[PDB]
Amino acid sequence: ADGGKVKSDVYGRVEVDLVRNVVRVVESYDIDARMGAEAIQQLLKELDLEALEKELLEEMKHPSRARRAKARKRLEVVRAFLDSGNRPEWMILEAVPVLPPDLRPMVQVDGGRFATSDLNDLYRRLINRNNRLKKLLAQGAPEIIIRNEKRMLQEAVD
Amino acid sequence: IEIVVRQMMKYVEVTDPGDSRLLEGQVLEKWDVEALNERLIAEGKTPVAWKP
Amino acid sequence: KISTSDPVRQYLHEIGQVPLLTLEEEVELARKVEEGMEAIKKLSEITGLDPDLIREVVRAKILGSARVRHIPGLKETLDPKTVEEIDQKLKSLPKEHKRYLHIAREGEAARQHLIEANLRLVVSIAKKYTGRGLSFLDLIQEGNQGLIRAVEKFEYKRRFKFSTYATWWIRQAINRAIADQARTIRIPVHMVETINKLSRTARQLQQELGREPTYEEIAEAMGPGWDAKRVEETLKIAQEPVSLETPIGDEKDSFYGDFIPDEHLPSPVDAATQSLLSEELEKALSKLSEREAMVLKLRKGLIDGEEVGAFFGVTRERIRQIENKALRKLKYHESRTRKLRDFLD
Amino acid sequence: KDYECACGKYKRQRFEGKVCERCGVEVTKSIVRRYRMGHIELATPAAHIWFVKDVPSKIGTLLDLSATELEQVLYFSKYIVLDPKGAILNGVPVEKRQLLTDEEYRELRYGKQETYPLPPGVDALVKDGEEVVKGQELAPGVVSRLDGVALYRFPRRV
Amino acid sequence: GKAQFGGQRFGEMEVWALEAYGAAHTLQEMLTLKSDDIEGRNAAYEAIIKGEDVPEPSVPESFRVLVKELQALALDVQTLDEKDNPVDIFEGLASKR
Ligand SMILES: [Zn+2]
Repeated sequence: ADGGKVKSDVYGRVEVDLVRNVVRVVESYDIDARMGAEAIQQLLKELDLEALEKELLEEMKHPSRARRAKARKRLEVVRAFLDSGNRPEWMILEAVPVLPPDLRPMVQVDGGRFATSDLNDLYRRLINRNNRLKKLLAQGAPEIIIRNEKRMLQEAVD
Repeated sequence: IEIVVRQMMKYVEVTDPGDSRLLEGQVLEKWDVEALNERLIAEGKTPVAWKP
Repeated sequence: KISTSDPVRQYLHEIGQVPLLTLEEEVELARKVEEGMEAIKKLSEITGLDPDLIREVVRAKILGSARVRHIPGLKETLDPKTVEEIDQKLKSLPKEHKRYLHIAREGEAARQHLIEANLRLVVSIAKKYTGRGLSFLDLIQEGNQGLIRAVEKFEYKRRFKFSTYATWWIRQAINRAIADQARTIRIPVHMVETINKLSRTARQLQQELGREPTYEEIAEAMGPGWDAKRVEETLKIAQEPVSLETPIGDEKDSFYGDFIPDEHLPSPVDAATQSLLSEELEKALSKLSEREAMVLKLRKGLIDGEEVGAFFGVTRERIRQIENKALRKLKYHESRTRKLRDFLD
Repeated sequence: KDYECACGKYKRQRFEGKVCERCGVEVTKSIVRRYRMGHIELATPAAHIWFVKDVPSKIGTLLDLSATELEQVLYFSKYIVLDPKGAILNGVPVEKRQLLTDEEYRELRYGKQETYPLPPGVDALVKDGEEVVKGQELAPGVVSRLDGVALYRFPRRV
Repeated sequence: GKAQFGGQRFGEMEVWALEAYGAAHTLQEMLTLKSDDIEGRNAAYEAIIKGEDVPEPSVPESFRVLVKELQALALDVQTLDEKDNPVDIFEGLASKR
């Protein structure tokens, strides 16, 4: 692969000059570095509950009265999903529900006067961002911006 | 006033576990039931020591 | 902790670390951007692959793996197989042609180091277009949507500077977003450039008369086809939806919305009328010769109300025939048994 | 509107539980329009704030991260969370579930050092390196004598 | 508004009084028919006129609004039965297409 993503013995990137057969190769392999809920999603989809539980059962009943108080407070929550609950992937969002229309009406008032729950405005916000997202990624992709937008988005989502 | 007060004492802390971990504090009778099905119906008594 | 600064900072962090030479390096990257498309355009030839393909696949080989191709736009193309496969053919191209693969790649890479060196070039510009109705960020975001759109188009051969060239497109992109996202009820660009005039003319008239212009002063002032009904009509629209939820009366708890009634839903007395109407018309439906009744019945009744293509087979004169007669017989057998008289409506 | 269609392709109870082709509209009066919901397929995910800003940060507990200060760092920003594999070292090896910063992350992936010593005048430095550049390895801190002690403070090649 | 008189607000304390009383139904009356049940009052009005015991209360919108309101937040609120099996409040109108 040239002037970019290239998997060698244990070196990362690879630049290329055709003047002299000079093929520089910086050395940092695929260092999975991410952020945003993208990072946390993976992590949430890989936590083997049963493990973590038996991890703290042993982490609880043995160490001193210190790090075992943290493990208890950290187990009840795990036991929560673990019991008849529903696994912890769900805490993330890749599909934001949308409140019905008539609950957040769009009314007509005194002449041009129109009424509408603020909610509609927060949604639009969210939509336009999420939409600028993809459309941004598509058209090439300078990093700073992709996050800036993902950041802004992250705000809108809440 | 008793009716109400009794509600003020309808919770007890845990010490000796079996199903769920110790320091929890739950309804008083939600233990007169369990402790009731861990010593008589299904033996192998799991004495759940609680705290008013 | 509060956004804005981070980005304004994150920019300056790679900006303050990666500024670009006023000419040279910009002219350098440029040549490497144009020689990029040009290159790809030849790849497509020598490969019968659509430019859209090369452009993407080359981008991933640089920007991001199979990760960024999955979540963004679904698995239409094989995140694994399809991409490497294409690259396989590119690398398999003889020296004479592979030449361009490296150029393409070296091309898109340059684009990368040309879009960032100006992210602040945008910010500055955005600094102006502000309070119109978009967060400072968005205003900057939509400005970058313009920065790139300005790279795809710059011709370095035409000696005039880049920075400038970017200005134009950037403002272009910011405005659109402004005209298009600014309000809750979409209004056209047309009836936008027009509202501003009116907002403006409203002031020129505030200037001399003193009396807040009647829809006449404003109309005369504006222009040609401007009546009095027009301006009055232009404004109700130039208004802003009032929050369905806002303090009403002796404002405390009583929330606005609860003062607005309903209409779709029939209130009990009406829900009871459809009851009586239905059954009574339906009882007075049977005392008829279905041969024509059930045609007008369902007509207004079932589908929609056209006398011509009205009946199945028989011609028209037999429509009105039993129609006008059945209808009437139907009108007088009810005059007797007065059921509908006191209009259920 | 009531049983009526979007464009009036249908208009009665008879055609109750059935749909239209041209516009598409099952139907029973407006009432449904308030009970129905819809979504917004997001580009990159974002988590339910409720779960992130509640004392027991459910995603900060179940995940042993700064229960409220680590997320705040990765979430609404660009401060990486080393996902799986992370070959190369930063003094130590891979940091399984630890974090890094823009300065280090960028000092890692895109290799290590990228300096930009650009010379003064036109006939100066153009004779201190040109000869010791193209394929000529240059040690750290090598001196570039002509104008201003140009000092390349990082390894390998030029 | 202009003609019809506005309803009376059934205060919490008013709720307790009734709650305190064995006035079981009477309280559900106020929570649905006389206010929050669209299907109800409707069914209710007519029921009378003809001459029958009112139609057992549907559900209050106040609740239905909570589910969708709550649902706007990635939190799912689904009611249940004897066995932990679904039960549909928004009567079928939420079964996609
Ligand atoms: Zn239609």
